[PDB]
Parts: sequence; structure tokens; C-alpha cells
Amino acid sequence: KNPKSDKFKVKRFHHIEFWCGDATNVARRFSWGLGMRFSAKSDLSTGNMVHASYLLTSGDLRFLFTAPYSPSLSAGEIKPTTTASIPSFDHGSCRSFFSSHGLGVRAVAIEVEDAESAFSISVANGAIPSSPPIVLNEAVTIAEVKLYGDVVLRYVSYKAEFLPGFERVEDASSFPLDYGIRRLDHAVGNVPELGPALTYVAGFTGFHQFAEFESGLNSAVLASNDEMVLLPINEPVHGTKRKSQIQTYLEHNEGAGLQHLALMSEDIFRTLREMRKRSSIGGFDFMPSPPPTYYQNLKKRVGDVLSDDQIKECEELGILVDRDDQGTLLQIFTKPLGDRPTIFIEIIQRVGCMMYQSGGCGGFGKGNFSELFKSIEEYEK
Amino acid sequence: KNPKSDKFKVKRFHHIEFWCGDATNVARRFSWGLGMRFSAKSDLSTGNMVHASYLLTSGDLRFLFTAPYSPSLSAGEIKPTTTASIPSFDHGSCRSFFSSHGLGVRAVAIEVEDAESAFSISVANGAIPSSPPIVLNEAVTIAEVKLYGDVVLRYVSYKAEFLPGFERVEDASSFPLDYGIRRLDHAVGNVPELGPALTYVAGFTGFHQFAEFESGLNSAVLASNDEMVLLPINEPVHGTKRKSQIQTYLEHNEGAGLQHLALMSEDIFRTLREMRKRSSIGGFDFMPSPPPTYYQNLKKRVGDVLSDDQIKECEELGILVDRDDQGTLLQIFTKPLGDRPTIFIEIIQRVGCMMYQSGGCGGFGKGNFSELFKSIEEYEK
Ligand SMILES: CCCn1c(=O)c2c(C)c(C(=O)C3=C(O)CCCC3=O)ccc2n(C)c1=O
Ligand SMILES: CCCn1c(=O)c2c(C)c(C(=O)C3=C(O)CCCC3=O)ccc2n(C)c1=O
Ligand SMILES: [Co+2]
Ligand SMILES: [Co+2]
Repeated sequence: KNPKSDKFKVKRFHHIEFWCGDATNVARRFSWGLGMRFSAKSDLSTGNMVHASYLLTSGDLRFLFTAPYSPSLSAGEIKPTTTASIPSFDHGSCRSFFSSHGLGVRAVAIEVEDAESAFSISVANGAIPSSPPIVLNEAVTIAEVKLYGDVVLRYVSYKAEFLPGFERVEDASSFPLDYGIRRLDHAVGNVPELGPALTYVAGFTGFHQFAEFESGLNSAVLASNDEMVLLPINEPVHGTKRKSQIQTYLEHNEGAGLQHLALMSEDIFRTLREMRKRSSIGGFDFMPSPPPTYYQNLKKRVGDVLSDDQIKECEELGILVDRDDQGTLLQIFTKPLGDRPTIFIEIIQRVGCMMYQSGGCGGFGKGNFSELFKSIEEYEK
Repeated sequence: KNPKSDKFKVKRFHHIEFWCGDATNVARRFSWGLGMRFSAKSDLSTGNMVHASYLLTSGDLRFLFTAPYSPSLSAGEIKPTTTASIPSFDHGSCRSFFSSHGLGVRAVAIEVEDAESAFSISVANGAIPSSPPIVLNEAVTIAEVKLYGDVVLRYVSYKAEFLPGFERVEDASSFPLDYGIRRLDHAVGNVPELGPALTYVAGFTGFHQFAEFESGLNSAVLASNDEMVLLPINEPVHGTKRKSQIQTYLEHNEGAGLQHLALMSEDIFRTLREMRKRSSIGGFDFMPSPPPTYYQNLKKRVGDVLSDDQIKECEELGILVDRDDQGTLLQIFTKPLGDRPTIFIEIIQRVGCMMYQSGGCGGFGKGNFSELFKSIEEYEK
């Protein structure tokens, strides 16, 4: 069921913005680890005396890394005279966010038809405003409302290159890395209580629940009209034997925030070979692999979609597989991206549901909670 | 002239500690960029609920990256019950340092025979104490006094593995990178006034001035008895046409701090090939190269030490060369390590002064200020 109840026209995921203490070092680590190119910048070299912002791209995926400068550099500016390229940026907010949460996502940005319209409708329907709409160079409109914790949902609309005031990167410094990642598939929040959070977000977006198919989580997924913008939310299940990983997140994060970003690859096998090659030389580590029992059990579950060779390939790389009614999902998770056990990344590829491919095809892998436990205990034998 | 006036027995540079917001991402960037191995850790996985600290090694060079956790994780601890592996660490101090300075060096650590003795003598002779001596596991003694700005000089003595409470890195995660860097040659501070700073530091160490051989700097070098611990200090020269790079540092750093770390390599040619290979894929960028006139002028200056082929090699890699009375120095500088134009790294190799090789052999390259200007203007032609 899809009531298609979006309250404003929503296009696609546009970008993700991390708030950090040093944008240079985080951006350079991510570039090498994930194979994303340096595409644009707004820093001192471009006249921005307020914040250092660096943009990484892979296909249509945009990761923006931003950090503050000393406020003394821009102490004489006022908002009408600012040199910031992101008018919503605030020194105090950024330092407070990062000291409270450590490294993580500040903005989930989606492209809309009319950022001004989306903002007003949103707050008309209960959104807590964060940054009012601003028109950049008469060409781009940007606005922000609260999503959960200190994460904002950013609207971005274009009348007709990333943002005004950003310069393209002189390719000499812009090495064309590419491990196969292509777009952002979904962005997941952790909250203490799922009910009030879902009611708030679906309330002002009109997004509908996507509908799915003991391990410490309850969760639900909001979706836009064509189900291409996907925003799942988790809450802790307390009192179980094994401590909830959602509760651990809220503890070490100082409350709600974004849990994982799921990046779609055009060839998950090559993405995972390339990332694993780099895990120990500046890249990302992956969660411990499932036991061979898990892969011996895959023939019965997806032996009609993946060849026996394609299953052995999953086993070498530690990929997980799940399946709903309409298609199949290959997935794998990184260890946390930073010091704290909080944000992590998921790499995914979806098989099926062709009309183009419809969003959510195969679900989100909840069936791998039980299957992982099962295969672990079979292998304990 | 060497009066050998050290007021306590001083051995060698022991380590450098960076204070950052996310130790994981900075450490991983440095590892790949400089070819340093992950050697030890003290974090949540080792029972440290206070700070995440990761140690990188290359030969005898030790880079320690440290970041705070949420104070709520250790809110019930007191100093007698602390889980920190570095007793001098303080949450407030670390967050205040990094928000004020961005990424940079907090501690310059030297190994002494008696850290307790060195501390008392130092403050007896004018050192401002920072952290009193603490004995770790009855095996290591650590103490800290102020050096300049918010940089401390850390004393470390061993009765007889980095520090108690640090675990060796399970080599699976400890890839053995090595680009040829071997030890820390010198560590350089920027201050507004050189006179008062030198008087303070030589005052409590007994270190002597090392003695050298318009571009915006005045500087002097303090040295220990065998001249192996080397601590140069710069001050701005104001009112010149081209703005002083020392003044720019103090502006963007919010005052005094460490300017550069000079790492000695056993083969600067291979170190620079390896680092340059990585500049655009997560490593470090190097300052713009000198013009061909500079290298055509090298035959007359060091044609008795470097072959014509060894000079062409310098030209490919952008290495600079200087020479004093006793030996020759090859050097090159990175662009800043972070967002702000503040800290940078120097790679160096020294030729000459054999007895082992005496420290400071060839000076520090001040003769390259004029030679760079000269060759630039000849090449303007
Ligand atoms: C330490 C790794 C633990 N772990 C996960 O974290 C994990 C995640 C995070 C997902 C996931 O992506 C997801 C959604 O996107 C929608 C909300 C529900 C949900 O969980 C799916 C499976 C997972 N499995 C199997 C697992 O074992
Ligand atoms: C943007 C690069 C600008 N630049 C330097 O920064 C530079 C430095 C930093 C050194 C140096 O190491 C040093 C000492 O170690 C002792 C104190 C004096 C001193 O300066 C030497 C030469 C340099 N030259 C030539 C240069 O052009
Ligand atoms: Co997911
Ligand atoms: Co130097």
C-alpha cells in the first residue's frame, strides 16, 4: 500500500553533511576508504572565512565534510555580509554538536521542487524550523527543519555547481577514485521512542510507512511518493539478555542521531574487494563475518537468484543476503566510522523489482537478525 | 660552543601527542600519508572510558593521536579510580584546546632518566607546572610543564610497552607500512616574541643555544647536551611587504603553538616518492616546487656532495638543499596537515658530521630563504 501522501514535491537524496573538528582529515580518510572523488570546496582559498567545507562524490552520492574556523577570522561579519557558503552554518552550533556527539551526520539533504514551499508546508504541519529559507545567488534555495536529535532535514531546490560559492576542484588534486558506489539508498535514525518520532516526521512530510516482509530493535520506515527517499527509524528494546545496540548508540552519542548510511553500489563484489584491500591502510573495517553455516544455508534461501559461484563470492567477502516478496538484497556493515560506537556505513545492492528499479526492493535485511543467530548456533554445534 | 648545561639527564625525543576531535580518522590519514604503523591503542576496547588514544610508529618516531569520549562514560570515576591511560588527560582541556587551535600538537615528549627529578628541577628553575609526576604501574613516570602557548613538554622515564594500559595492536589490523621515516629531528614553536620564550625554556632546561651558519622571521634553536633534542623557536618580523607566515600562524592558531615537526628519513628520495604517490589519495600535499633555476644553481653550491644524478632526483621531487660549515641538509615541507594554515611537516636527511652522526648536522635550512627568492627572480628573468 502506497497512499502517495507527500505534502510537497520531493525528488531525490541530494547530499549528506558531516560536522567535524577537522574537515580535511576526515574527508581525506573517507575519499580513500570509500573511493570518492574530491569535487568541490569552499574554504579560505575561496574566500570563506567562516567554515571549511569539502565535497566528495561517487556517482550521485554526495558527502560534505564541514568544520569551523576560529570565529576571530569573521568577527567583523554579519549575516548580510557573511563569507560562509552555507548560510545555516553557526560556529557555536557546530562546536556544540561535535563535542556532544563526536563525528557524525548533521544534515540529511533531499532535493525538492520548491525549498521555500517545502519549508512553509513542513512547519505548517508541525516541523520545528531550524534555518529559514535562503536564496543563494538567485539560483539555489536552501532550508532546514529538525529531524531527530540534532540532525536536520535540509531542503534544496534549483531554479535551473554544487552550491554558489563552492569552487570545482582543480583536478590535479582530484584523483578519480571509484570503487562502484553510486547513490544513497537510505538513512537511518536511532531514537529512544519510535512512536513519537515517526508521528512527527510523517506528520510534516506526509511520508508513508513502507511496510516490511528480540534482537534488540523495533523499527519502521518512512517513504516518499516514489519510495526513493527512504528514512528508517529504530528504537531500543530494553531488558533483553544481550544489551541493545540501539541503547549503546544513544549512550555513546549523547542521545538520538543518525545510525547508518546505506550506500548503493553497482557491483557490491568489486566495492567490497576494493574497500577490504584498504581496511588496514587508512580505510574502513568491516564487521566480523558470518560463519560458514550461514553460507551453506544460502543455497536453500536464494539458490534461484545467486549462482553457487556468486554465493562463494559472498562468503569470501562476508556479504549478507536477505529476501522479501519482490526482490533480493545483498548487504554488509562497517565498523563505526569514528572513535565512538555510533555511526556506521552499510553497502548494498538490490536485485529485482524492475518496471528502472523500484525503491526498497528486497527490504532492509531484518530477516538477517534471526538467520545470523541461527547460523551462529548451528556452527557452535 | 656547547656549554653542556642541561640541568637534568635528557635522553631522546620519545613521542609527539596530537589533540583532536576524532582520533580514529586523523590517525588513519597519517598512517597512510606518512607510512606509519598502528602499534598500540588505549580505548574502549581496552577499558579506557575516558579517552581514545592511538599510537603510530615508524622506526623510533612515535605519533600519538588522542580524543575525548563523552564525559558521561566516566562521570562516576575519580582520579584514584580513573580508567584513563594518560593521567594528565582532561576532558575540558582537550575540548578547549581543539576548539581554540584546531588540530595540532599538545605534547612534545622527551625521555629523561628521572621524570620526577626533571619536573622538580624544571619548576625549581621557572617552569610552569602542568601535570605533576605520576608513577604508572610502578614502571613508568610521567610529568608535564608548560612549553609555549598550550603545548607542554612531557618528561617520561622508565625504571627498566609504550605506556601501561596500552595494548599492542593485533597485527591483523597493523599493516607494516614504511616509507623510510625513522626519528624526530626537531620540533619548532611559533611565538609572538622570541626573547621571553627562549629565556623561559632555556631557563628551566639548561638547554644551550645551538648557533647557526627579511623573509619574515627571527629564530633561535635550543639544544640539549648531545644536541639530539632540538627545539627551535620563531617570532614574526612585522611591517615587511610580504606578510609574515609566522604572523599568519598566530592569527589562525589563536596564538602560540607548534609550527612544524621535522622527521628524519633514512632515504629521503624514497620517502618523497612514496608520499607524493599518495598526495591525492588521502595523503599529504607538498609545497610548490622551486623553479629550475634553483636546481641549476645547486651544482655550484653542493656539487661536491651530491652527484649530478642526485641533483636531478632532487629536482623531480622538489627537495631543497642547504649547507652549513659541517654538513649538508636535504629538506622539503608539506602543506598544512589540517584545515587551518598552521602546523605542517618537514622531511629531512642530513649528510656529514660523522664521529654516529652529530645532531643539527647542516643546520635547519635558513639559507634557503634567500636562495629561493634569488632563483625565483632569476627565473622571472
Ligand atoms: C553490528 C551489525 C548488526 N546488524 C545491523 O546493524 C543491521 C542493520 C543496521 C540493518 C539495517 O540496515 C536496518 C535498516 O536499514 C532498517 C531498520 C532496521 C535495520 O536494522 C539490517 C541488518 C543488520 N544486521 C543483520 C545486523 O546484524
Ligand atoms: C611555506 C614554506 C616556507 N619555508 C619554510 O617554512 C621553511 C622552514 C620552516 C624552515 C625550518 O625548518 C626552520 C627551522 O627548522 C628552524 C627555524 C627557522 C626555520 O624556518 C626552513 C626553511 C623554510 N623555507 C626555506 C621556506 O621556504
Ligand atoms: Co540499512
Ligand atoms: Co625545520
